[PDB]
Amino acid sequence: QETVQRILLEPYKYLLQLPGKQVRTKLSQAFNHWLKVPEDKLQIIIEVTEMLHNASLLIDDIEDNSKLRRGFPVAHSIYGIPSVINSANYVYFLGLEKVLTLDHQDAVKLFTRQLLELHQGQGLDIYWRDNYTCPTEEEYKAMVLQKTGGLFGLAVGLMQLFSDYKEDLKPLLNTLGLFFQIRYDYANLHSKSFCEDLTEGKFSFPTIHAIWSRPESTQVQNILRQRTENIDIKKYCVHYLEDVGSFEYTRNTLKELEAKAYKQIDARGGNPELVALVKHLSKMF
Amino acid sequence: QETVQRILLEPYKYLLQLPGKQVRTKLSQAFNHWLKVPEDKLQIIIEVTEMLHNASLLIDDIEDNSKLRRGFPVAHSIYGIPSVINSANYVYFLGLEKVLTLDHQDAVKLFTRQLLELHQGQGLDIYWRDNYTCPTEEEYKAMVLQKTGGLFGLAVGLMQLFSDYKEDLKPLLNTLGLFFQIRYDYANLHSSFCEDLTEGKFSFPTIHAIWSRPESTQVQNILRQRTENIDIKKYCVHYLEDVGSFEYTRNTLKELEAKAYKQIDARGGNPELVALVKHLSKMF
Amino acid sequence: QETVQRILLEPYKYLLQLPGKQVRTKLSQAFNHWLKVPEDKLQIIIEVTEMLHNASLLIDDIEDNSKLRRGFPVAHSIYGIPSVINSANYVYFLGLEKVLTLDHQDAVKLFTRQLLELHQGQGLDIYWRDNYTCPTEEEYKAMVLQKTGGLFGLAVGLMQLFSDYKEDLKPLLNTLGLFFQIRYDYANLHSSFCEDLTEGKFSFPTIHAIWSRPESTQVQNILRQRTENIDIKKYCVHYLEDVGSFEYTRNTLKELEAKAYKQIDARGGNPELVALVKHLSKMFK
Amino acid sequence: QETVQRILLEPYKYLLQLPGKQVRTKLSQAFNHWLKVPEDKLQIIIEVTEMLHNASLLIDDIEDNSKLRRGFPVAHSIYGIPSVINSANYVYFLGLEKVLTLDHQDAVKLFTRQLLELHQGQGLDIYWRDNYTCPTEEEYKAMVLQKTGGLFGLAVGLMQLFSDYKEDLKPLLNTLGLFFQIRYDYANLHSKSFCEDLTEGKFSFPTIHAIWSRPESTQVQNILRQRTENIDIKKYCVHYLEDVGSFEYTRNTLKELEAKAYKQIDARGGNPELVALVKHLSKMFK
Amino acid sequence: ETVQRILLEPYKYLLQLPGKQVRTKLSQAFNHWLKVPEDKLQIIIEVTEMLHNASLLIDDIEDNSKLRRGFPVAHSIYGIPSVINSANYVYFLGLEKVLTLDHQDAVKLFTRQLLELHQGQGLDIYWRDNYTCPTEEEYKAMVLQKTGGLFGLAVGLMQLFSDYKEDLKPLLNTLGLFFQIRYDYANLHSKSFCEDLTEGKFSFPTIHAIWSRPESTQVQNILRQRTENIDIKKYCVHYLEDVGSFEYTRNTLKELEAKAYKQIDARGGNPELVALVKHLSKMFK
Amino acid sequence: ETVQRILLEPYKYLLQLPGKQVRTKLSQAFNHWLKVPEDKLQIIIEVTEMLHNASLLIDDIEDNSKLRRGFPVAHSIYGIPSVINSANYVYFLGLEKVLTLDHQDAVKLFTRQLLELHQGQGLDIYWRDNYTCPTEEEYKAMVLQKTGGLFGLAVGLMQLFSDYKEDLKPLLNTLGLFFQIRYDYANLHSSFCEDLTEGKFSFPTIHAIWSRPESTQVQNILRQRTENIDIKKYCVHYLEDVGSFEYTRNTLKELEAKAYKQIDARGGNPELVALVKHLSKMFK
Repeated sequence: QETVQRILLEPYKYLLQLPGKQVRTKLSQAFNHWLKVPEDKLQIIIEVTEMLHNASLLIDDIEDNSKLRRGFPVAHSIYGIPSVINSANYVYFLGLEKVLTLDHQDAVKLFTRQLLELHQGQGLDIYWRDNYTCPTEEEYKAMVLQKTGGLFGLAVGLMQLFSDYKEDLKPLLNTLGLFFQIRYDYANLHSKSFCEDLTEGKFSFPTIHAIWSRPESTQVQNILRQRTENIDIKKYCVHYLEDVGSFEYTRNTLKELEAKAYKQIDARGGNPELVALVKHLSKMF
Repeated sequence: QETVQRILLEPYKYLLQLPGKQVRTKLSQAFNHWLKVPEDKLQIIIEVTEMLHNASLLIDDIEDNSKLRRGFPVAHSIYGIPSVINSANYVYFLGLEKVLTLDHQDAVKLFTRQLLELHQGQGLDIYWRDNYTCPTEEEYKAMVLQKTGGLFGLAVGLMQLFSDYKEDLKPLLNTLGLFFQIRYDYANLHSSFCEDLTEGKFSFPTIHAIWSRPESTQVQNILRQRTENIDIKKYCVHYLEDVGSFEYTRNTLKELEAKAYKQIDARGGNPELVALVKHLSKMF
Repeated sequence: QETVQRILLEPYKYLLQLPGKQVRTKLSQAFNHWLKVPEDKLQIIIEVTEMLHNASLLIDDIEDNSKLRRGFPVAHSIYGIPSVINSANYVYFLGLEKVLTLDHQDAVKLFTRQLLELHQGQGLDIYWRDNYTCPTEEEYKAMVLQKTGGLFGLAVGLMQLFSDYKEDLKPLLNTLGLFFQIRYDYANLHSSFCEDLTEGKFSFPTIHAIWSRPESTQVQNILRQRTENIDIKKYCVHYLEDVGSFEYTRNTLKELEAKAYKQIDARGGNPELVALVKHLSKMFK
Repeated sequence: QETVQRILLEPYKYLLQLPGKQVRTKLSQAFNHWLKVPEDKLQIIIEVTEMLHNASLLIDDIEDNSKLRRGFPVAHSIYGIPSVINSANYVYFLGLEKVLTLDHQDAVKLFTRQLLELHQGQGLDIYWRDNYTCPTEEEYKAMVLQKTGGLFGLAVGLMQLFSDYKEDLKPLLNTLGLFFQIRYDYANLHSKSFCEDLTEGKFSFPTIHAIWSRPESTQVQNILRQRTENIDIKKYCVHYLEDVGSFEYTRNTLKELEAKAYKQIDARGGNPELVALVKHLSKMFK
Repeated sequence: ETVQRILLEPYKYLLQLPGKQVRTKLSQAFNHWLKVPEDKLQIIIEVTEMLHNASLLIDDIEDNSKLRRGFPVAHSIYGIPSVINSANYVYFLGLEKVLTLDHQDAVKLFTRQLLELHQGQGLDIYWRDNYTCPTEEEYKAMVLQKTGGLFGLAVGLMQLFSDYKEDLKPLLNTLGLFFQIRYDYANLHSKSFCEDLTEGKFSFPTIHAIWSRPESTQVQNILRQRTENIDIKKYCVHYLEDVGSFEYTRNTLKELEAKAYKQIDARGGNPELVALVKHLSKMFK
Repeated sequence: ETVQRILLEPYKYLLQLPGKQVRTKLSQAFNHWLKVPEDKLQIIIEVTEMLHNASLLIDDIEDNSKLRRGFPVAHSIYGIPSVINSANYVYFLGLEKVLTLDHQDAVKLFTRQLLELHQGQGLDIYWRDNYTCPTEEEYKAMVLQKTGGLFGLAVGLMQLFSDYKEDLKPLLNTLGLFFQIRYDYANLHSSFCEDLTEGKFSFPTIHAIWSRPESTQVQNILRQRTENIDIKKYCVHYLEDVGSFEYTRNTLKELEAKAYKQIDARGGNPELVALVKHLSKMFK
């Protein structure tokens, strides 16, 4: 009856009907100050990144084994892993269907490069966590550029095809990608819904700092390894991170990162919409 | 990229390193009697189907909640579900990268149409099983054309882009697509025992029994248990034999094999392909 | 030593000792305002409804697979299923022994029809739940008249055999039977916690959400799990509320409460019975 | 439609489609040699005793916790416990509806007296097994008469209401009730579905003899307590009963009961159809 | 190079936690009579600190404590295998150090006292795990082994190097009792609160209450639950107060303080030592 | 003195179970050279039985074992707090006995060895619980501590009372390795594969981890601590394909040969060689 399209996407629409997710759209419209894409073409870019992003979120909640998203049951907690995995993979390819409409020969070439960049990120993020091998500050920064720069580059990259603007923004995109992950990492451990990263066992920016700062100690890995829901251990864990100064080390990097963005944002000629956003996200750093 | 790639594909390489499962290539390789694609470009096409097909198995073992493949632990049984999903997702896009080498404008268009058909099939297959809604013979045949015909069509379609053979083979592909599924469906319940009865899947024979005896709910209630108990599996098969679903499945397969030869003959005759059907048909 | 009677009824006497709300007895004693039964025959009849009722509770706590009843461990959690099933089945026939004392030619004929009606109720309730086929609002209401109407109809029916009151009470009985089940359905999902979602049964609030939102399958997927998980359980209650199933239940109850008063007036009025309806209804207002 | 009856009766119909011995029917037709009931009422009684009997098996499979009946999966292994428990309780009352027929005042009274008798039987059998207290031979014989004599009494009891035959059959029924149960006890331990009574943990006639014959020993109770599915343990259990002579004791008891049956059958005037049936069952211990 | 650090990482964790060095304050005050050389005394104090701290690691598994001094328990972070082994290593590290004394009898004494120490803790565990409460005399008697063990070892070893020949065994016992009975009172008289009731151990107040009401079974029923539930614990203190166990403990604490002063006088007087008791004695009143 | 009953209950439980006291057989066998006085030898033999069995109570808690010598573990019956304390008690009961030797060096020697032993069990635990695998070199070196602790202690004490003055430490170390690696091989080859569920690093698993570095399959199966037979069955198959079982055997034969050569240099000991010949029949 062709309603099959409806049935398959209930898990996908479930995540959309959930609150939040404001940032993805703001960057695409804020970067448009330079790129200035046509309203017709721009709508395509926004719609596709919205799809890909949410689709990746369905997968990431299984990979992280998250129990709650935006305060609601994870999609697969209601529909089950088979239905969620398939629905997300379907959304992926629905995106490629839309990208082909861009009508640009290079849309497919760029779409492939960025998705592979993204999956190598989530691939490393999983390899380190699931093989209990801690990454250095150096590697972590590098895979984050893949993981979160993947969806950024796709949106700004696609826009670049239709713009007469030829100067390169890859440096600003990188700095923003890091600013986002490290901010989300910092907020995750600082302010139910308490230290969600400690239960998932992931290596966040502060936990990575504590692990190398105290080589003689083996406490942070033994707590991360437990994937504990126990608050008292988490409470102690946050205390330790404060004692070793891991929160102080992150802020100074964020403040350091924040500077590069303004310096880089000014050098491209300025975008008032974008500066307002950085000042905003940074108030909690 | 700098060996980052090795780590990511360990689960994928595990499934290849496992014995068997070489048929997908044999059918595509036999069709080259008609299509006659270039050897260089064809290696690209054959390589992609191996990648996509094997990658698709990594996912199907998570969906079917299968334990063990070809007598070995399921991929995620060793590496864990997060690691397996990403490697399989990674291989897909690695495939698309490979297709782009074809340099043919329409290769990407075809890759999309077929991959979407493949997911709707697997989607229906999952929806029915996990929402406990049994499909009719019409839908089941129809989803098999999507589910298993999807990756077939991808390979034959890509070959057809480079082939002078202009006559249409799509009717044979569907007829063949069904022949696989109904045979594997029959062999699974008729001969590590009754893997379909434990997974709770709707196979061709169980679908017949459910509709032949409307007053009964025995097969619906046994599939629902996802039972490993042998007595139920042993009884379940006995019931299917008494209700005549095995005769109906057999008669369908024998009918299907016939249509294939007739369709093969209108294409001018193909010795390599006919031998394979004769081979697969020995199961009944 | 003829002490065998003790052993046989030990699971039954256990459940009887637990405190309860004698809702059935109260309704029966209130209908005597019209029926005006002799005290002796009424004493026999009331004793029979108590036995039959409790016997069915022992059986239903196995079927609805309850963890506890009236806040205490379930009967079979202590004595084991074989002993309880036999104890309950035994009490049934002890009832038939008691009914024969009534001496009325039709007493047995009525007792058979009512038990045959009752089992079709508990039977359909199980058929739907265990074959995962949801009933329509119409189908549900009809089985409720059988399931809970069974002991009501039996108690008032036996009373009428000895009464000069000839006017018809079946409509009031139906209106009340629905009032009780649908109230219990609402109270369970609206106030350890939410036992109906874990047993997987279809109650009136869940049934409304299933037909009101046909595109969705969240309520069937949450019911299917038979989850003791609170986060999913809490989410489900929220979903039922947003879709308005709780409002629809309330408005349905109010329709019945009205019909009950109107029907009571047509039968000449009953202060004890109206007081009881006014009372139970204070909980959904 | 009113076809709900089908849906509610699916587990009951599953048990009927299975092969059996029809022995419940075979005696009823044989006892009719004296009673000579009209075909109309006899067909009703035959319908009722079949229902009650089969319904009780669905329940007996749950209480005994059996995992196989006549070689097929038990009723509740396929349909689930709730669906079977309700279906079984239903057939009971469907029976009472049917018994209401015959237009006899005493038919219901007899139906109750007997059904109450049967439940007191199954109750003792459960109390002993679940409280691990083995009954004495005298006690065991007594509850078996309730357990299986309960439903015998119902079929032959109802027939007598409509028969001019006034002579007494309770002594013959008792002797026959014992012969059946003690025969099933012997056959079960003497032949998948191997030695099913040992895993269910039941007290059989042979197992009860060994328990009292060797008081110092605690072996038969330790095997019953495990409820083992292990064949090797059961094979040993069979051996012990043989060394202690429980199987010999059962045979001599069966041989005596068979004899009492012939003498009692003759005292009622002789029954050619019935003796053929008894002579047949006796080949299993001779 | 040397794996000694890895093996003792749990032990170093426990040292870093805040605790009153009660053992060192008393042991160092007794030197007023013994007049031990600074060289030998430094070693003696070092061993007793080691043994005590290791003993706390083991007692945290045996007592099954949740946390200590407000921090996660030692094995709560490193796991039982790592902690138990790390602790036993510290034991033998003590034996190595005792051998440094160069005095022949140190090892004989170190064995006698360590064996006495384990015989105490053996009884303490057995009574608690068999749900059998000991008599007050039995409790006092094992306390002298369990906690008297390290006093005697610290004072005993010092005496090998002291010319003071008079007997200090009576005073040492008086203090050993004074401490344990003080900790017992403080635990129930008052952030982790009444940890002793959840661990289920027999303290001096509960031992009084259990025998004072022989007909009573209330304190045993709370001890068996090993509950973290606060309402039970708050009630439990209330019962002990009505039965007068807190008055009894105080009167005993007040009496021992007296016995200490009288006994300290016979040893000629020690200002540092008496000052300490006056201080610790402030806990009642 | 009745407390001694309560305190020694888990110790006595473990002592009562039948096992071939292999440690004791050597201690009695090395006496062919040492020729200790009968009175002093009885004490030394007595001390090793306590220390050995006492430590077994503790290792059953650390290795999270479920069975020891085929019976329930001590703490399964008496509870871990009660068992841990009883074991700690036996140690000091051991220390008490050594003093009866009346020899000045007994305690110095007893301390050195117990410290060596705990560094072993400590390293063994650090690796398993912090998920870092040791090299063959590291593994060999710590094993000499773990099992070499009591050998060195028993033979060391005898030599204090013995006229044999020449050096046996090289032979002792060679024997220490041979035992552990034998028990390691036997554990994964012939109540099934207890070493895989405990997650410990044994000699064969250690070889597979370094021989195939690009692979991470054995580390992921050890991490799971799975009781699953299918995963364990596969793991033995994998260890076999990489030849870790061949490398272990060749190592054992390498050790067996060194053992005979070292005994020959000491002048010969018939009791000892028969013992190695017997234990070595295990890989042939």
